[PDB]
This record gives sequence, structure tokens and C-alpha cells, in this order.
Amino acid sequence: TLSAEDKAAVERSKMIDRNLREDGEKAAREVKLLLLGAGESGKSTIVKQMKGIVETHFTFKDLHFKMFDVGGQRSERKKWIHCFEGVTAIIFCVALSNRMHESMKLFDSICNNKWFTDTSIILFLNKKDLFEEKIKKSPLTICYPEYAGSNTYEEAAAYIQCQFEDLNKRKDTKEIYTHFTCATDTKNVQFVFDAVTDVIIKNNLKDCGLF
Amino acid sequence: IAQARKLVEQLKMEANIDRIKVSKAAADLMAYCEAHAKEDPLLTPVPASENPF
Amino acid sequence: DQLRQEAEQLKNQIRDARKACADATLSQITNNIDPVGRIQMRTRRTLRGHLAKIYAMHWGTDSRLLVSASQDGKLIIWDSYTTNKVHAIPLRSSWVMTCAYAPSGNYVACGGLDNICSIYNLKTREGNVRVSRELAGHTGYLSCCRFLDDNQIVTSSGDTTCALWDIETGQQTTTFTGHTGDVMSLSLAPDTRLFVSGACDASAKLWDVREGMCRQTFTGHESDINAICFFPNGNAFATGSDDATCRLFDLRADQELMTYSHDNIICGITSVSFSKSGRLLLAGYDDFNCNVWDALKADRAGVLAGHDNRVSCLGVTDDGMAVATGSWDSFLKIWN
Amino acid sequence: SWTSVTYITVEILIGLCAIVGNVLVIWVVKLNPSLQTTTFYFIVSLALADIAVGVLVMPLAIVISLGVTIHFYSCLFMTCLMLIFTHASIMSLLAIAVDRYLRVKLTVRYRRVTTQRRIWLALGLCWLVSFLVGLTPMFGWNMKLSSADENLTFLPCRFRSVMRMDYMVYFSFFLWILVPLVVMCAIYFDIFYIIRNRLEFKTAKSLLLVLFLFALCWLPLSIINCILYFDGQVPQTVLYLGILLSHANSMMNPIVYAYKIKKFKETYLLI
Amino acid sequence: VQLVESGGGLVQPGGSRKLSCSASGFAFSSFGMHWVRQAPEKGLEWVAYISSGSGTIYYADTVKGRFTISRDDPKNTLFLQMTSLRSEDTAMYYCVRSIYYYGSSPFDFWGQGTTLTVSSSDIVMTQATSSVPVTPGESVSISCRSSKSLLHSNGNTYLYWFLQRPGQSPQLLIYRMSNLASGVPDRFSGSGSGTAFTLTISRLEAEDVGVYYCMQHLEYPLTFGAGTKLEL
Ligand SMILES: CNc1ncnc2c1ncn2[C@@H]1O[C@H](CO)[C@@H](O)[C@H]1O
Repeated sequence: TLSAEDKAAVERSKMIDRNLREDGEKAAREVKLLLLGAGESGKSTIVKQMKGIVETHFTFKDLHFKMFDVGGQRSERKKWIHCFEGVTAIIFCVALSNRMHESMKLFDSICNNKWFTDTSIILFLNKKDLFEEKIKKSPLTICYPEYAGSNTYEEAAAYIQCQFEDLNKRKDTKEIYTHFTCATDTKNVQFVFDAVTDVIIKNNLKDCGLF
Repeated sequence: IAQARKLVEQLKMEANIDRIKVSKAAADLMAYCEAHAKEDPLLTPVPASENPF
Repeated sequence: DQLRQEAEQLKNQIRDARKACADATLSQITNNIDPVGRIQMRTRRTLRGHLAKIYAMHWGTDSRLLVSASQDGKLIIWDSYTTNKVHAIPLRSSWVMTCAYAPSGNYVACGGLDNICSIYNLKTREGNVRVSRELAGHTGYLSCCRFLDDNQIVTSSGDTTCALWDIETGQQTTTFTGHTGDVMSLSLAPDTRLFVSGACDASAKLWDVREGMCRQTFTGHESDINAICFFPNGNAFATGSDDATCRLFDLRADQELMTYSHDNIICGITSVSFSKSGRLLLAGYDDFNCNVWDALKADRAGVLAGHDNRVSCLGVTDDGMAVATGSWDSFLKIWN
Repeated sequence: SWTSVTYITVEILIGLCAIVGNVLVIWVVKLNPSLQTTTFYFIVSLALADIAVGVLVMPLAIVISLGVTIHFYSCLFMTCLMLIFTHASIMSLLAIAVDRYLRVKLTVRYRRVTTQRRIWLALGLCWLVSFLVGLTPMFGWNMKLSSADENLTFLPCRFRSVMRMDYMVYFSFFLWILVPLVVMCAIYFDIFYIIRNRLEFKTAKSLLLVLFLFALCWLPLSIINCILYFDGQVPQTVLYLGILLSHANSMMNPIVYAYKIKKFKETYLLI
Repeated sequence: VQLVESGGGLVQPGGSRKLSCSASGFAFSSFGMHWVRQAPEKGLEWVAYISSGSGTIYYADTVKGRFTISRDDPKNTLFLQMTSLRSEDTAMYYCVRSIYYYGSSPFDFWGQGTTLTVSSSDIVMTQATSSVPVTPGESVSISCRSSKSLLHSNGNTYLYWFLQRPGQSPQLLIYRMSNLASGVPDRFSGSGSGTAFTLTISRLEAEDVGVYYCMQHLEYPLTFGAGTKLEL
């Protein structure tokens, strides 16, 4: 039993439902990428290189990416990292040039963190034009006594990469994709595209139980 | 020297308060939640006829 | 030392006097009072249409209209009586963490990680809903916001502060400071003359809206506070925390009155709300359920485990007829 | 006879197991809203197919065996009921396979091509083709088309007395049992090849289990019929065995499809 | 808010025309547009209705099977195509907006109308009078009666109250019962119970002269009253 007005109200509700569903679909074809890391870690460099909260929407190879930079939040209280679940990946930028210990503790924090248990992380050492000149000052023992390798770029860089990878104590579920190629080359986005493609394919398979 | 002076002034402001004993506070909440109980649907649900949901 | 010594001796002696003059806890005076029984509540309506996590929700003053914000960048105004979507406002920023419904019913406020409190006008002559104003000036994320009137709103922020604004001018009339951590929730007093706010510094405090002075501060807590609400008489307030405990304080005794914790509860409280009588404290946890606590006995008077995700937001109508609960599972549920 | 008692006993036990398993799958899917997406749509379609293959086809097979005098058409109806239900289960298996293939090979474009509307449209097309294949015999191909006694109206119901062997072999088996098995085989093999190249023996184990059970249970009776249609003889015991194997795939599907998704396992263990 | 009608004129019997309502200044796309008519000094008569989304189209018994109502949301334009026009289709036609949700006013704004000249069950509501002398400052009480009880199970008594001033289109005074519209002076009030309904005006002013109309929305077709005139 509906009055002359309740039937029009139901019609309005149904029209709103249709609009909500058709916009949620549009919102589900979008790859959400969190951007994290310390200051002067290239975060500003990457956002320009990339094709309050600052959202950069860019399209690459038909994939629409919303990259959220949250470096603006000057409160380091992670009371909003839970808001970034479901993000396809976390792009973590660090600079070789004891700041490194700071970056290590941040990487351990973001990786170990439970909101991001399965979220594969895209570690970056974008720049490569100042990462070699300052290794001739001294080996990786300015604040890292444990290293015993050749004080050259490839040896030390590989050692650092491996030590940051070691902070992954949950590979069973997530993966780390590391990048070193110079930031000047515009391959920072292409590597992000490949990694998100891999993460999505594996998410699909891990969903039907095939994985 | 004023940086901590303002903090201690804030503490002093927090100090000079008309403190009402906790047991007095509990009784007030008890009385308020007792006097508004007969008209609390979620606590004493309305018959289905009047219930808008 | 004199300033450090003065601060230490002050705090110590005020707290010692407060403890000494403390008479009894909340439970000690209500032991003779009978309990409420089991609050068995059924899901009368289920609001479908949100396609992401629901972060904030606020009842309208008519006890029939609702406003809820989702992570999908959508603010839906619902007719709870028929689950008939009244309005769908596309928010400018999809990262929205708070909602408010104007007491008059003409405006709705929202905002989040964008550090802005947007105010939308509902009763326009054009038949749509438009952005009336945007309040800016906070540096940290937007935790909570509540209308004082049709032209005066109060806000809390990760800026470790709060702000009283004048919506017409768009400038923050007053700035309230004193917190050392992110302020996560504020509640407006029934008379709209004070407010209480809890921060990530594991402390709450009562701030006067008129003088902009820090009236009182409350402590005795381990972790941050994510939710705060007044008793319906504005003579007390309850806080929820990641500690996995809820604490009821009085603004006159200046001391914590009661603790709301259970051993099996291991995770924090996302939202807190009171019954129209203030007899049931409803708390949303990360355990995908919502617990009803006897506000005077501290016992669990029931549960609302109809959601398969954490109960992000709670809300009770002004007439106390129903309870809205919103979770990360993208559904609001009305319970009665 | 002992064989009849055993056949009835095994059939009833297998059907009861299938019904319990599929009902548990449906209870688990509905309880958790998290399990309500495309893959779970195909899985629940298979679950309904199996509940039908266990609730009607089991009593119907027992009744066809007892051979009571029950009219030509009532018997033909029971046979066409058993066809529409079994073919539906096989079609649900084929659907799960095609979905997996699309996920791997469409890559990201998959969610943009697979929407709820097309999913309900494909599940519906599957059930419609199952009903068409099963009820076809009542419209021309039946033993009455060859009987010179158009006056045989009441007769003892025997499966070989109503359903022509040439339909169950050329149409039922070679088109709706063998073709699904071959296409599922090719799909899973290509999926494993791609996933290996990109990344893994866990996947290979699961895909093989699936293909093995389905072939292990649907090829037995099919070959029995094929032999009976080329005027070959088969012991009655073997016929009982083929029928039991088919109706056992009906109950086995829940354990080798829904229990391999971690989400489903967690939910089932919680319950 | 602006609703401007067009397409009127003189038409011989047996012809067809299309009244257009070129709306402006509001969200016509989400608005349920009605078509009303007023015959020369005889009163308002509902013509048709189309809801938001074109999901519900209603016609009056007079125009049922003859005349049609079409929406164009992207162009914000209502339409009324009239096929066969008898001598009784001579009237000034109004375009009206109407939005339906809890608490809304479904006849807030009327258009200015357009004239059409032609050569030569349903609830009935009666207005007790048609002319009442009065002077400024003296309170007035209009009234009208209805056949059924407009009070529905919702608790809403779907009786409306419009005022048509000399030489201008009707204006909405009330939309359920005493619920004053937006922009109307607070002096106007409404009341009633079931069948007998009254509109009270305290401190009458010079702009309050005209014809008062009471319509019902409980069931279709919508039926207006004769129109109670106020003299001065
Ligand atoms: C000689 N052939 C047969 N004898 C008995 N039941 C048979 C059969 N061929 C098929 N069936 C039944 O028909 C269905 C389709 O193969 C199965 O569920 C079996 O129960």
C-alpha cells in the first residue's frame, strides 16, 4: 500500500542506487598507489617524474592511477595509514646520498605493518648521478661497521639493496620490487606499471584459490 | 623562560577548579539515566505498531 | 629548579588531593541497581549503496534522516524510515573521515585528509545540494567536526589543535591548543557552550568555546583516543581507545569515573555513542562487532555483530528510536 | 539381489553426502559477504546444480532401477529430469574453468569486461542449455519413436526402455560430457604454463586434481553406455558402478573447488 | 528558478500542437514536471504528470489516450504534445515543478503559463463560496470540502493551497497542512481535518487579493477546486 508520493520517492531512491553503482564501477578500475618515504628521498622528484594530501591522477597504458602523496601530513602518527588499505602498492622512495637507519626503520614499519600485510611494495633508489661520487669519500662504514665488501658503487649498492630486502620477514604473502635505474631516465613509471600488473594478476589468481 | 611559564600557568588554571567528588558525579549520572529511562526505546522498545522501523 | 619544580609539585599535589577527596567509583554507588538484561537488537533496515568503507555518520535532528560518508568519496543522505536515498553528494576529496548534520537541517559538513571542512547547503532553490563554504587553516588531517549553529562550527584536527569557525566569514574565530598528539574526536555539549576532545597523546580535555581557554584536562590512559562523546546532560563523557578500553570521565570531579574493558577484547574502539537515556554506551571495535555496555555496571549488555568488518561509526537518534552503525563492509545498519 | 541392495545403498549414501556438502558451501558463501564476487557466483551455481543432482537424481535413479509399471511418459520424465540436472553440474564446472582462464589472460582489463550483468547472463545461459539438452528426448527421440506398439502405455520403467542409446552416446556424452572435459583440460594447461613463466607445483596439483576427479567419475558410465550402444555387453555390477561414480562427482566437487580458496577455508573452519 | 512556457495560440478543432516549457535557473532534470490548465474564468484543471526519470507518466481522464507528456533532462525542457483539440481544450496551461521526498514541497514553483484558444471515482472538492468582500486588516477564512479523507496512513493530509493573484500565475501558500512554503509571509496558515479544510489569513494586505485554490494529491487524477475569490 503506497501513497501517490511514496511511489515517486521509491523511484528517486532507485535512480540514486543506479547512479551509485555506476560510479562505484568507475572507481574500481582505478589503481590506488600510496607514496611513502622520508623527506628529500625523491618524493618531490618522483611526483614530477611520475606521468594536505596531494593526489596525482595519471593515466599510463590505459591504467588510471591515483598516486596519493601524504608527506604533507606533518603529524607522524599513522592514524590514517589504515585508510590506505586496498591500495595496489606502496611506492617507497629512499636516497643513498645515520639517515639510512631512519629509512630502514621506516621500511620495516611500512612492510611489517598489518594494514599492509599483503600489499607488495615498490622500493626505489631513483637517482644515480650522485649515488657513486660520494662513495669515494669512504666505504659503507660511515655508520654501518658490519659491511666488509669492496667500496665500489655496485658492491655497496647491492649490499644496501639486499639489507633493505632482508627487512621483509613476510615474503610468504607480499613481495618487494626494487629499483635503481637513474631517475633522469623516464622508466620510473614503466617499472611501476609492470609491478602493479604483476600484483593485480596475482591478486586475481590468489582469489580463485588457483594460487 | 616563558615557554614553560605558560605551561605552568595552564597547570595552575587546571588546578583552581570547583572539584565535585566523584561519588557525587556518579549519583548525578544515575539520576539522569533513571529519569529518562521510560522514554528510551533502545532500552525499553516501543510496540511494533508505533515503531517507525 | 623553579619552573620544573613548580610544575611537578603542582601536578603532584593537585592529583593527590583529587585522589584523596575521591569517594567511590561509579560501580560502588550503583551496586544495588538492577541490570538492564540482554539488549537483543535486530537489524530493521540495512542501507545499501555505499561501495567502500564507511567512516563517519551523523543522525539528523528529526531522528529520521541520516548522513554517512564513505571512502568512495560519497556523502549519502538517507531516509532511514524507508531506506529511501534522499541525497547523494559527491565529495571533492575521497578521503573523508568525519560527518556532521546541521541541527537546523539545512547544511551538512564533511572533510578529512584534505585539511578542509566543507559545508554543503541542502535547502537550495535550485533543487540540488551545493558547497556552501570550505573552512581551511588546519594543518593536520580533519578528525571531527560538529555544527554549533547554522553559521558556527567547531573542528578537531591532526594539527594537534581544534578550531571554532564563523561559516559566514570563513575565518577561524578561535584556536584551541594544548594537545601534544593528533586530536581524533570532539563532542559538542547539549547547550553548545563547551566541548571535550581526546588526542593521540593519550589524554582528553574540556575546552570552553567562548574564552578559547583550556578549561580542564583528563588523563589516566595508555594509548590514543579515537572516539569521544558527552553524556546526554553534558556532565560527563566517554572515550574509546586503541587500548581496547572505554573510559567514562566527569568534568566536575576531574577524575576518571569508570572503565569499560573485558579480557577477551583485544583491539581498539573506533566509535562511541550513548543511549537517549545515557543508560547504554555503544562502542564500535576492530573485532567487526559493536558492544553495548551498561554505562553504570560496565558489563556488556549485548552485541551488534551483523557486520563482517570493524564498526567504524556509531550513532543514536535524538529520540532514541534506533541506532545506526557503519562499518568497513560498506553497509550501514539500523538496529532497534 | 545383493547387487541391487548395494546399488541402492551406495547411491543413497552418495546423494546424501552431495546434498550435505553443497548445502554447506551455500551456507558458507552467504554467511560471509566477502565471498560474493564473480568466482563465488560460478561456485554457487555449481553448488545448486549438485544439490539438484543429489536430491532428485538419486531417488529417480533408484526408481528407474526398481522398474515399476509406471507409464511410458512418467518414466521418460524421470529420465529427462536426471539429464537436465547432471548436465547442469557439468556446465557449472565448465564455467568455473572459463572464468579462471579469463582472469589470467585478460590481465587488468578483466574487471572492466566482467560485470555482474554478464555473469548472471552466462550462468543463466548455462542452465538454459542444460534444461534444453535434458528435455529434448520428450519431443521426438525416445524409444516410443521406434516402438511398433504405440499401445504400450503402462510399462515397467527401465532406462533402456525409454531413452534411446543413440541419444545418450552421440548427444549427451560426446557433446556435453566429453567437450567440457577437453576444453577444461586445455584451459588449465595454458593457465599453468603462463603462471609458471611469470612466477608453483601447488597450482599444478590443484588443476590436476580437478581434471582427474571429473574424468574419473564421468567417463566410466559414458563408456559403459557407448559399449551398450555398439551392441556390447556389460555386467549389471558395472552399470551400478558407473552410475555411482557419476553421482559421486556430484559430492566431490565441493571439496576440490570451494575448499581450495583460502577465504572459503577460513570461513568453513570458523563455522 | 524560472519556468517559461511557449507554443500557445489559436488552433482549429482537429489540429495538434506541442506546448513547450523552457525551464531555467534550477535542476529541471531531477524535477517531476506537471501540466495544469485553467479555462477562462472557470478554474484550474490538472492535465498530466511525469516523474523524475520518466518512470511514471500519468494523464487526466480528459487527456487519457489523447495528448502526451515528454521529458528532456539534458536540455532541461518539459513537453506536452496535444493531438486532438476539442472546444473544451481552450485554456491557459501551466508548467509546474514537483519534487517528492520526505519533507519536500511538491508544488513550490509555478510557471507563467501559455494561452491556447480553440474555435467552437475521482475525488470531488467543493469551495463553499466564490466571492467574499473584505477590507485590509480584517482576517479572512477560506474553506473547502473534499469527498474522501485526504489523511493517508502516513499521517499526511495531502491537501494543498495555492493563491492566484490578478493577472499572474498561481503561487503555492501551503503544501500539506499549515506547512508554509518558502518565501510566503507567516500570516497565511492552513488547517482542517479529513474533509473540511480552512485557510486563515491574519492582517490581510493589498497583495492578498485573488482566487484561492485547494487541490488534493492523495490519488490521481489531481482535482482542483472552483476557486474562492476575495474582493476589496
Ligand atoms: C545403460 N545406461 C544406463 N543405465 C542406467 N542409468 C543410466 C544409464 N546411462 C545413464 N544413466 C543415468 O543417466 C544419467 C545421465 O548419464 C546418470 O545420472 C545415470 O543415472
